Amino acid sequence: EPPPMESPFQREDRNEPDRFDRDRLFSVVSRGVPEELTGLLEYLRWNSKYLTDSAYTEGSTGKTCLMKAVLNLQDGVNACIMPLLQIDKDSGNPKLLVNAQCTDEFYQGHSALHIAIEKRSLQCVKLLVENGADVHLRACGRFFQKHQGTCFYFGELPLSLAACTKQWDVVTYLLENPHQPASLEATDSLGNTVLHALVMIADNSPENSALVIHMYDGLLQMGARLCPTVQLEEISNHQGLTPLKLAAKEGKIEIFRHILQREFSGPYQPLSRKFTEWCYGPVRVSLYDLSSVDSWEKNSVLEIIAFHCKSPNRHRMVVLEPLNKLLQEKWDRLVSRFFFNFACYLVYMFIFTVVAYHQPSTFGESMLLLGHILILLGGIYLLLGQLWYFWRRRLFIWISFMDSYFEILFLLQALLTVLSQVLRFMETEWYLPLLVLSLVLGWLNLLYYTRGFQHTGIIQKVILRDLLRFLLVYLVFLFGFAVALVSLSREARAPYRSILDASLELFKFTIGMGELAFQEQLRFRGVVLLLLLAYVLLTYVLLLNMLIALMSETVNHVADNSWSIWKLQKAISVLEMENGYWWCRRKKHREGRLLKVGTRGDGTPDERWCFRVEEVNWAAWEKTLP
Amino acid sequence: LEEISNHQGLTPLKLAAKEGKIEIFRHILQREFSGPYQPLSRKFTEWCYGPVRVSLYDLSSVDSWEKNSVLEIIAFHCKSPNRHRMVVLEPLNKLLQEKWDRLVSRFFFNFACYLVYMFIFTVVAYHQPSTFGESMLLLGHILILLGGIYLLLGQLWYFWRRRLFIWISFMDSYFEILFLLQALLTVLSQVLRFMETEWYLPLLVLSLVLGWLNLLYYTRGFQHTGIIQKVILRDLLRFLLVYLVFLFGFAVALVSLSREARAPYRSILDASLELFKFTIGMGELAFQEQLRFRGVVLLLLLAYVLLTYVLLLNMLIALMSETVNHVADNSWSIWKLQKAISVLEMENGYWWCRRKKHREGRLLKVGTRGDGTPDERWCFRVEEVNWAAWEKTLP
Ligand SMILES: CCCCCCCCCC(=O)OC[C@H](COP(=O)([O-])OCCN)OC(=O)CCCCCCCCC
Ligand SMILES: CCCCCCCCCC(=O)OC[C@H](COP(=O)([O-])OCCN)OC(=O)CCCCCCCCC
Repeated sequence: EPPPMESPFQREDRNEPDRFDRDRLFSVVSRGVPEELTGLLEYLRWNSKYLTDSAYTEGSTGKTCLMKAVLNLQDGVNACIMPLLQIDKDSGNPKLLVNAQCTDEFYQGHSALHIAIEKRSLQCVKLLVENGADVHLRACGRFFQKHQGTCFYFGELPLSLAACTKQWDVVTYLLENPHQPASLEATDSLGNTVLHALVMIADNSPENSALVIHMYDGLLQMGARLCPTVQLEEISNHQGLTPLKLAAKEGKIEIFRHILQREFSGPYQPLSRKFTEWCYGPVRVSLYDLSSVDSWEKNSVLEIIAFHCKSPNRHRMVVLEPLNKLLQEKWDRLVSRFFFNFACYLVYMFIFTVVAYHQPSTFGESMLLLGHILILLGGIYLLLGQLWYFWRRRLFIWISFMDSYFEILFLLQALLTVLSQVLRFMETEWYLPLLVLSLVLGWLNLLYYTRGFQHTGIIQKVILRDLLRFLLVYLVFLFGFAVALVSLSREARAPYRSILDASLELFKFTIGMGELAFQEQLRFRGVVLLLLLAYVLLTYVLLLNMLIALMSETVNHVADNSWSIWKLQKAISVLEMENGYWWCRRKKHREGRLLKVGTRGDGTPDERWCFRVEEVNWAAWEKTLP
Repeated sequence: LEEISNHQGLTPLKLAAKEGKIEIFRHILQREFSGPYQPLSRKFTEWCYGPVRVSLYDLSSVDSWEKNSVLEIIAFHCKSPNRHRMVVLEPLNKLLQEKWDRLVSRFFFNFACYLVYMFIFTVVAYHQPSTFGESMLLLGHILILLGGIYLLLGQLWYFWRRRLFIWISFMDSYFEILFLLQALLTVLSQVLRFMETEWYLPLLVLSLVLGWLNLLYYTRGFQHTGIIQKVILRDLLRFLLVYLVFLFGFAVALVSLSREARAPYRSILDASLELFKFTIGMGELAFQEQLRFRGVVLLLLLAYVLLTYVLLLNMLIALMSETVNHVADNSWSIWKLQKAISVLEMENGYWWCRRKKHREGRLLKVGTRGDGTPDERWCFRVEEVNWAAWEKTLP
């Protein structure tokens, strides 16, 4: 169990001048009395000891006497801190007490500078920095990593801590101080910078959204003065994700929207990504930057949202501009291919149906033999196509089954089609069950192409989740009653002769596919009637609770995301159509036009691949009219 | 003042738990006075680091180690409908979570032993006649009888200690009655088997159905399956009385019409069974076309079908109105209560061997009491991370 950081009720673990031990020293710095610190310096020199030794620190974690004073801050100032640092200098300690860190697994790298920032004591922050505090210390402990349970991930940096805790006075002091300035490009163990740390702590709540966005813009403007040449937003972590890409993967849509469309007028203009071109009444025309957004570049935001995002807001991020117009233009260019692929699959299903319809148990046989070849070649083409898709997008289908359940069905139909034609060559009779199942699955796969139509493309998740929940209860009811009916029939000896036949008989009656046999000739026909009556009544109550649970969830949860999901379905489709087929791959066409926005910080003309978006909103226009 | 007990032996903290006054129960459970009057508080803040807040909660008269604790009163002596909300308040949420994590291995071990017992129960009943095969079958009947008595003695021990909890909370402990009934049928069937009578067979197959249906009790250990039904059962018994009047009224007339001019309708029991099977889709209706008054039978059967449809229509409407209007999400709170009742009974242990209760918390000296004695309490550390409250206090 991790020890507490500061417990006023639990003593710290312990794992000729008068004696001044750790217990006496920890008590003095806790009460903030510099008068009783006398005698510590004479003790250290007498036995050649230092304040950073293991005797003066908690053995379990490594908390020093200096951090005890910072934890016990009285109205922002501790009178014991300044004498404590002076004793360390006079004692000749090779390692500075100010830069001391813990060694515990839970608290690793935690120093006194981290505590002073969290306690919101700028006077304590200035006092430590003036004495030689390193501002580039990493708190790489389990408590400071993002995981389940008790944790606080602030970026593992003192500068990142002040930004996440909304302390602009501490951020300003650390960034520009004569003693030791803080760089905005500092990275933690995960490679996250200060801007990367903000998107991780960001939340869709309006309070946290206002905190992170205001902190994000302030650091960019301050970073433009301290480091004009360095582009802070193009820095990537160990996963290769920029702060724009990192917000897309995690799903922080509120900051993702702000970064995607931001506009700064006058000064700090090159820090903006949306530039207004012209407006005429309700019509507003803006140029959106397509840097790291367009699908032409590798690992773009459009690919991350559609194939690397697990957040439930992925269908709302494809609606924000310029992602709405960009995916619409890509769909309009590839709408002809989508129906061309639908036409080729429909012709393949037509040939598949006719051959299976007209096969025996020489022009007619020669054309039938030619038909079997086209089925086999079509099956392998669908087989190789889905394996290529499965090799590139193995993780997307595992995290999103509802978005790509047809991809598994296209493989299964392809596997059954190829293997049936192989079994046909082996002259076995088992090619027929595989042929009719691929015929059913082949025709049922035509519903995938309904997303191209706006009426048919534009609830089911709730249904499937509840069906598997109540299926387990029904199987217990199905298995329990089936065994008793067989055991009652096997003894006094047939509709109930085995568990498989009894479970099938009861299941067919439930779905209205058959009837129940009462076993009137059996001696215990009353017991069978009692068991069959119990099964029917328990099933009705079980189905009644299923309808009530489905009724309560859909009525209470009111949401209209049919349009947003449909745009996401097109987004996943158009991104895969841009890659092309497996046998031939197209060359990606870059979207946007290279326009010179202005002058960058380094003096180079700020040329970006802007994308023109035209928006007409009468509601917002009438509000701004005097 | 707060340690004074009334004639029922209940402190003001325990009395609020039994009556169900959750608002004052929450305040007494977690209160903090700074500066003066500090020893009157039960929640002491240890340290805070951003959203993380760590507090030491007093476990006096709360931990299950002491007799007649609050955890026992809420789970076994409370009739208030807020009993599923009192197990969510701290430190009762973390205390019951730590007790569940320590006893999660036993719960699945008991589930495994019951599953093996049901497997042996099924095979023996599946392979019994109307010498290694018979010797193993005879050994199987002994394990069934010993397993039945073990379940019989276990439920009687539970029924002796918690007679009042099951009377006041049937929905929370309806499986306990089913475990006895399955145990009674299992033991009595093996006894009737020794008596060489043929009535051991109806009792054997009913215990086989009830035995397999009792495996749904162990679904509370899973968070997906453990996490409405009260409203359904309340309405079904309400509309059952109206249906029985409809069932009994039409059955007598059909028999009286058939008994006079004299068979699907020969007695009230057979007529009520025939009409009930058609309602649930388990059979068909006989029109008595050979009877002279076949038109009257058609009129009576048409009236029964139409009145039943209107009766079932009102039942669906009443169920639809109550669930839609009453909007509440207590699936998580009830699941924690189901685990709370289970972990409190697992702490007692089995009937043949009872464990020694392990005291939760650590004896920490909070400060100085009013009489001068050091205020040492069995505090319990609770770590809470709430980003929503932290961002509000930020200037
Ligand atoms: C190595 C050279 C091979 C050249 C073969 C050229 C065939 C044309 C290619 C084509 O039209 O696309 C195949 C089509 C697309 O599948 P999908 O993207 O809809 O899949 C999306 C799944 N999520 O899927 C189909 O139509 C089924 C495949 C069989 C078609 C046979 C040709 C028909 C000609 C009329
Ligand atoms: C006097 C000495 C007797 C010693 C017998 C030791 C048997 C093991 C004890 C055990 O595993 O617990 C029994 C189990 C618990 O019931 P429950 O708490 O789930 O009940 C909760 C009800 N609400 O319930 C069962 O598993 C069924 C009982 C029959 C089990 C037979 C042994 C199986 C060995 C594989």
